[PDB]
Amino acid sequence: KVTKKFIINASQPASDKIFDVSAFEKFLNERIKVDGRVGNLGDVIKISQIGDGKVEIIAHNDLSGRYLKYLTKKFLKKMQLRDWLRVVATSKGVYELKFYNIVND
Amino acid sequence: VNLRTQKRLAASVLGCGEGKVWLDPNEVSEISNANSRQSIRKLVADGLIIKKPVTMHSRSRARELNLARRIGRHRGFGKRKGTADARMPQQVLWMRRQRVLRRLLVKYRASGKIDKHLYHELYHLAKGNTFKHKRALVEHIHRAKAEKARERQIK
Amino acid sequence: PQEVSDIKKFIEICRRKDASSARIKKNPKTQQIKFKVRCQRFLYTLVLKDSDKAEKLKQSLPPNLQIKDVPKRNKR
Amino acid sequence: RRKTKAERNRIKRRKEEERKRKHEEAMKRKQQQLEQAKKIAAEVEERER
Amino acid sequence: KSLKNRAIIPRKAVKKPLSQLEDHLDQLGVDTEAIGLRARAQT
RNA sequence: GGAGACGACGGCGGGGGCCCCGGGCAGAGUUCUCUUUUCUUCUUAACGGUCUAUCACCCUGGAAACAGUUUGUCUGGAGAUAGGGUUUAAUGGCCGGAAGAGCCCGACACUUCUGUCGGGUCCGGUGCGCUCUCGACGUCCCUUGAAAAUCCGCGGGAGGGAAUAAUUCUCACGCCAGGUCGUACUCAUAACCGCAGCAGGUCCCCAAGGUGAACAGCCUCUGGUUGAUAGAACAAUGUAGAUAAGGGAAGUCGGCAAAAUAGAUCCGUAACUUCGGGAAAAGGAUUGGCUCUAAGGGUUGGGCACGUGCGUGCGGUUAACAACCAACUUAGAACUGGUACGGACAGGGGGAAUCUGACUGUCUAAUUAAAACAUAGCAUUGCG
RNA sequence: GAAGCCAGAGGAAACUCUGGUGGAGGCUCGCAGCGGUUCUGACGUGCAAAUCGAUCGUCAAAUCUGAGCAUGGGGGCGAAA
Repeated sequence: KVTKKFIINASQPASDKIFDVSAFEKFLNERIKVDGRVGNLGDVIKISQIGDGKVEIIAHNDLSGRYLKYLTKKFLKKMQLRDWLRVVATSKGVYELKFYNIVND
Repeated sequence: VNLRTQKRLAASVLGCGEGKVWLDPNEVSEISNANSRQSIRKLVADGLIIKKPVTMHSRSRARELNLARRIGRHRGFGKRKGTADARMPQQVLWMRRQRVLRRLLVKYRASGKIDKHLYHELYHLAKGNTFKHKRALVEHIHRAKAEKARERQIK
Repeated sequence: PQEVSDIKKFIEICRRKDASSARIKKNPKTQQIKFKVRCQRFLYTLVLKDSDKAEKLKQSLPPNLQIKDVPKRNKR
Repeated sequence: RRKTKAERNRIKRRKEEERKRKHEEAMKRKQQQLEQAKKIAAEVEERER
Repeated sequence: KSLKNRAIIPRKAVKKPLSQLEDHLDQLGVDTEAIGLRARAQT
């Protein structure tokens, strides 16, 4: 049995009170699907908060960080933050949410 | 301000068509001051010139139609437009069947299920179109073995 | 380009008078080290597993032959 | 007698194993020469002398 | 969206205006003065 | 003596590239809802080394109860099958080249000068696909499908060669040299010709996705264009495209034009005939969607006794079994919408006769394409 | 769908019938190309001193085509107008 750890960092928007970590956790819990069906996590996938606006995921199946980025972008589009927040892979399995480049007008 | 030269140089630098070149409309003077490929590369690095992404051509409907045709949809008489030989040649069907039959006969002779004379006789039957498929050939082989065993038991 | 599999023949090639220069390429992903010597006709490459005595082969190579470590970026 | 497909595949596997064994022996011989590199350099210098 | 004819320019290639980000976050209900987007904005 | 050095067509097999499918990293787009989603990069040159790849050739042996064998019936006592080898042939695998390149992504710096530093560039599958190339076959000819420069092998044995060592070694490495002219750009609805920036004409190479038999028609990606005086109004008569109740050629010199037919599966098809055809003759039945069922494949793998993974001597043909993998056709059935089901596109009207020329072919560029000419066949004349 | 070939059923044999295989033809539908049949066609001081549209013939060869070369007016060449 192999395991994979994924980190979704949202420290800057979480401290700016733009991104809701608990709402994102609930969204991930209700949207991450195993064997083509949502609400089928069990002991395969565990989602928690490690603090400082971060969400931590243990997966024992072949869950992909591209799928996690896809669900994060879906959550941003629902929260109307898609045009202003960006998900960037910063390490192996770590995706950080950060602002796009801002020009002072 | 004319930017035909700058668009041409930007296309040559980015390695794309001129229809994929985007020039920043709010710094047309800064882009117009660029007369060399070095300055064009500088503007590309600074972000004043970018390469626009390709236009979408999805394959999702083609894949959906492929799975539908694989499970058997859209194969009806209203869907066929070429002749039966044009869709699937009888020569290709015959060549596949003969290769299957000869492969099975070679395998049986190598394994020792059938002997050399029965191999030759079945080879010429297969060439003479006695067997319609591998199951038919196997059933014929089994019947021949049963008749040979009955003859050996009688003798 | 030619590959040399014999340490003795590589030493003789490096001791040849037409050996202009030599370079060491380190491939950490493959965990190997390549010694490349530039002669008149051919560039000769000796491939070794990356190791301390593989590095120590430099002290066996001739001193008059210049040896350069290949940088990470081939800057023009 | 006429050999079978299993025997032919076994012969092919034997040839592949022989090639891999020869390659491994060559790599070990090169490693041993790298171990005895200094003696080789001294011998080459003596031969040139 | 005009995806029939052309692709959408990626958001990372376009610099977002500070005033528009200010307005959008302000309607979303974020006190932007407490977080200081002015220092975060480049020039 | 070989190479240079050679036709056209048909199917089959191998290889490269393109097309297609799956997983993974990164980026981008969509996100009312759905979509573990859709799309993009994931590349490897010449030159070499190494291991291999149809034909063919060699050795043992001697085959009827004839055998081997291709899609295609060729081969074999002039030695087949089998077993073991040798070789022509790479655009095959691995390695050097070569990751240091190129490409993709990210983080800082940055008046400019300018960049700097990180992370990756991976693993498979499929084929009556397209294109090029190679190979073995086959067909056709009252047609048999260049030459030379140049390069190599052999026959021959003239000369030249050794221990003061010799070497006149197509092996490896090393040394030296390689002049002249062309080279931009267009190759066409504006770079050529036609008096012109003229809807004409003018020789080629590369050629993506979907439907479909299909480089048909229609839609799309890369790459290109958006150039061909414009604005307003909507009379007659035009040019081009259409429809029309009832009748259905009454029209007209004349069914001119238009309409009707058309793909595919199945049933069925007369006279005449040079027996090859006529023939898709004629005349009929059907075709959408959805959910299923069935059929048609590939790879791998047998028990003992000894010697020690192979050699034997045995024993057996229910492997008629298991595991894994894979693509497209064909047939059958239920359900279901309907005015349409080859729903656009695409796409024979058919038949009874006569005259006429045997047929395929050719000509009056710019008014006549034909019973004209030619053709195969036949007959005559002249020439040793 | 011609030879050639395979199998089965017969026939004393020569042959006959049936099912396949095969892929021949100055055969055939038809894309490009080549050509130029028809239309009270367009055009008629035209886009054009022969063009445009639809339709049509042919499409594996007596097919199409480039360059080099040969034949020169009392001539040449001519599937002959």
